[PDB]
Amino acid sequence: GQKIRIRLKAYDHEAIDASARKIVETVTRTGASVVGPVPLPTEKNVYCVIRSPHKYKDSREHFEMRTHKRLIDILDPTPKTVDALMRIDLPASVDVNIQ
Amino acid sequence: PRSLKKGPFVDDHLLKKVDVQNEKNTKQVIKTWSRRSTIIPDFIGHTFAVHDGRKHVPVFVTEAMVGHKLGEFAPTRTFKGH
Amino acid sequence: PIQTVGRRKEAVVRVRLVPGTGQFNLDGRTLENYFPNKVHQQLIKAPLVTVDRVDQFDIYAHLDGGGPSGQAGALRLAIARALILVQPEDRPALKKAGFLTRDPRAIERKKYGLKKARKAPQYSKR
Amino acid sequence: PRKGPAPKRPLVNDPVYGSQLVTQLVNKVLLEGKKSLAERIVYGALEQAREKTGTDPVVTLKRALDNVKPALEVRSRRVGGATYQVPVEVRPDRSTTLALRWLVNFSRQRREKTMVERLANEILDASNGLGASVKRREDTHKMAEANRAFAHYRW
Amino acid sequence: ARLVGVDLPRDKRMEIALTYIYGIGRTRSNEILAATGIDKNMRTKDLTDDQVTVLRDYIEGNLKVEGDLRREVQADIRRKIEIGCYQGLRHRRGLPVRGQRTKTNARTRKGPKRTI
Amino acid sequence: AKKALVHKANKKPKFAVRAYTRCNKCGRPHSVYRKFGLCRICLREMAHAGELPGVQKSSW
RNA sequence: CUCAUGUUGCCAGCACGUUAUGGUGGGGACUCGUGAGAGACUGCCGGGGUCAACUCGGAGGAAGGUGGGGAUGACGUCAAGUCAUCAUGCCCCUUAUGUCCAGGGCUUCACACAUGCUACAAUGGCCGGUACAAAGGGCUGCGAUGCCGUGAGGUGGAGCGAAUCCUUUCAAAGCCGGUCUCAGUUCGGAUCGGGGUCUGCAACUCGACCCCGUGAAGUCGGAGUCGCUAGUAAUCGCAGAUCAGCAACGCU
Ligand SMILES: [Mg+2]
Ligand SMILES: [Mg+2]
Ligand SMILES: [Mg+2]
Ligand SMILES: [Mg+2]
Ligand SMILES: [Mg+2]
Ligand SMILES: [Mg+2]
Ligand SMILES: [Mg+2]
Ligand SMILES: [Mg+2]
Ligand SMILES: [Mg+2]
Ligand SMILES: [Mg+2]
Ligand SMILES: [Mg+2]
Ligand SMILES: [Mg+2]
Ligand SMILES: [Mg+2]
Ligand SMILES: [Mg+2]
Ligand SMILES: [Mg+2]
Ligand SMILES: [Mg+2]
Ligand SMILES: [Mg+2]
Ligand SMILES: [Mg+2]
Ligand SMILES: [Mg+2]
Ligand SMILES: [Mg+2]
Ligand SMILES: [Mg+2]
Ligand SMILES: [Mg+2]
Ligand SMILES: [Mg+2]
Ligand SMILES: [Zn+2]
Repeated sequence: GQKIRIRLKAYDHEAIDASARKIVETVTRTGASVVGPVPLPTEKNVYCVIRSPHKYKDSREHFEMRTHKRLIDILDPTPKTVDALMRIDLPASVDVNIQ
Repeated sequence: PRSLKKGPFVDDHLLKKVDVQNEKNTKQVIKTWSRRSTIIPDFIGHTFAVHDGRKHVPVFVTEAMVGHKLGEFAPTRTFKGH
Repeated sequence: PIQTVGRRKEAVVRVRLVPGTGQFNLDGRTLENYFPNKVHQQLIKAPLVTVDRVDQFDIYAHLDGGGPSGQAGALRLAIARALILVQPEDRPALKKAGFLTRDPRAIERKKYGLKKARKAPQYSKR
Repeated sequence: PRKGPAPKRPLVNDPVYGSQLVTQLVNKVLLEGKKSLAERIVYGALEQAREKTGTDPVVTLKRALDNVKPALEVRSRRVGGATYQVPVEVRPDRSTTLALRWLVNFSRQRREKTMVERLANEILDASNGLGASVKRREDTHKMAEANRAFAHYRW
Repeated sequence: ARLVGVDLPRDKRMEIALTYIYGIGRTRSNEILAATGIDKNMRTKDLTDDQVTVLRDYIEGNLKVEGDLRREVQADIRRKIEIGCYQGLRHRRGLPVRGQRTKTNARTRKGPKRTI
Repeated sequence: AKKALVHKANKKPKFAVRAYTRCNKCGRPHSVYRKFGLCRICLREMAHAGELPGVQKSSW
């Protein structure tokens, strides 16, 4: 029994959902068992900046850095499935780490 | 206070100058541009001219002030009162 | 199997009802041992006191998150809801008493530039 | 308060005895928001008063509040460049609340070296009529009946 | 009681009676009482002469107190004021030596307030 | 920021202790966040222009 | 609230642990985390209303009359702040007011003002036992167990680009037991001396932390003046931004 942790980690909800959908379709066509895009807590990075230089600091605002990560545990890593995952071309908005 | 493991810190150029002075036995006033140099027993009878930013002020060192930095005895600010 | 969940100010609780005796099982210890507060015991027993079916249900509780009062209130709501589930005939008296209405208040967002919650920094005209 | 009378909270009753006056007392004496500390101190002082007096704590508290609750007060008013005081009747609810306030105020500022016993002793003194609270009530009534003359303003 | 010319309190715990000695403080008193094995809650009425004598011997053997400490502090003061050190100048001017905010703080050292 | 000072900072210092950020373009040595490599106003302007893929206003 | 959903997350119902806890085989029956939809629209009834807006009360409901808090600054005023962010017109230096480095400074004080913590003691100081949360940071960084230090920390280094390994089982207040009987106090801790650890080539002006001695002012405060109308006011904690070392009681 071997499992491959396909890590999906992107910024945009639309982008991550689309990449996950493409992965599910590819796996289903190739004939391998995948649990699916198991939701994971989204890391939150908040940064505070002042309005303008030279004082006027009482009023502030925050910027977040959205990071959505999904878990894809694929069972039965078929050679054809791994090759297809290598050859799949994904948008720059999604980076896949295989471990 | 400086840690004992690291030990006292002495600038190499001033160490060379004082070594030459004490080896030749000549005692003169040496222009000192270092404020971070600690005192060593070898400075017992050496005169150093420390720079306060305005003019090199000579200072005479004796055994009494062992364990203290050179800049401690050279005032940097003038305060005449009010 | 009867199941229920109660939440209040981030106090999620679990309760499982059993027509056996009136035993209180809070994470393996009795109610008196867990959170020994008279106000707590009173509010936890308020629903069964209102329904007048004391010493007839056994409850096992699993608690995660929240504070003492939050967990106690969530457990009260959970047992009330489980009682309604097993017997909805007490609906009109229990809703009039207010046991089946959840408490929709929790920690609220607090402003940038304010100390916390609703706090305000010292505001002097000098 | 410009729009109108605001709603009043539904204050809870004390389950230990059965009188909301205990809840009011603990809330008034709340210092730095330590509810358990305040209630335990209040209960201890109540038991101390009970064992000191040999009577019912609820009955003696009722006697004290009845004795100390005023019925007339004084309000400040300035008209025509001169300051004056007018007496105005007070609702019994506010009278009881202010009586509790004075009870706390005079349970704060005496030198018995231990406030847990001292609050009980102050309660006994107020019940007996030798208390600083009853002295303050005497003074307030004296002021009101002295300023009775300016009652024509009616505000 | 009395010890090294110091009149101990009429009624007070030994951990503070020894503290009142110039050369001994709170944690030092705790340490000496722990070493001697004497409990720290007893009052000043329960002491015994032999314990006082042995304590005096121990403290004089392993520490210097009162006059010796004062005179050696003053010796440090005069040597630092004579060597022309920054601490000596600060002592001359009557100010803390660490270089705190003398603009507003150091009121304790400069003493009362005088209005110009 | 003076160009000579910027160039000197970019040069390799003789001691490792002499390393500091000096926000890239505007050369502001203060109010700079390490990961971004840009100062407060630089971050404000670039984020408002939307030039960085992922920063956005805050409302939660 | 309904549907989809089971790992590094939880356990309804079954088996293995036998002191270490779902730890392990198993399982969506609920939270758990992230996708879709419904739900507040005066929805309905009675009275006032010009039969209209609008208003009071009542039933259902989680919410009743913009549920709560947010993102969200119409034309303009204050020649308001910012050539020390950046760019920009004009004058000025060019052999200097440019440029590299050694030491010093921005931390100086006979005083004043503004913002914060410590208090001014028993609702308490101190000692022993003892249960309850959130979220985020971690690559030239967090740092396990073990060993030596009172403690700063010293050796070592499992687990980690991270629901997994560390930030202690995230605690403080809270509850029980003991001393203090009101003292310039066992409250309170600044100032001044004697010993060490840590980062840095470089701790005297000029950092921070640990141990000791030192024991000052201060007993609720003057006219005046400030914030606060529900999870509100008060009180007690945790993490992060800048950062090798910190001025961290400030800010988020
Ligand atoms: Mg201001
Ligand atoms: Mg630097
Ligand atoms: Mg900068
Ligand atoms: Mg399970
Ligand atoms: Mg306008
Ligand atoms: Mg202008
Ligand atoms: Mg102008
Ligand atoms: Mg120009
Ligand atoms: Mg220009
Ligand atoms: Mg020019
Ligand atoms: Mg020039
Ligand atoms: Mg230079
Ligand atoms: Mg400065
Ligand atoms: Mg504080
Ligand atoms: Mg050790
Ligand atoms: Mg703990
Ligand atoms: Mg102290
Ligand atoms: Mg002290
Ligand atoms: Mg302290
Ligand atoms: Mg005082
Ligand atoms: Mg006092
Ligand atoms: Mg006043
Ligand atoms: Mg730093
Ligand atoms: Zn910049």
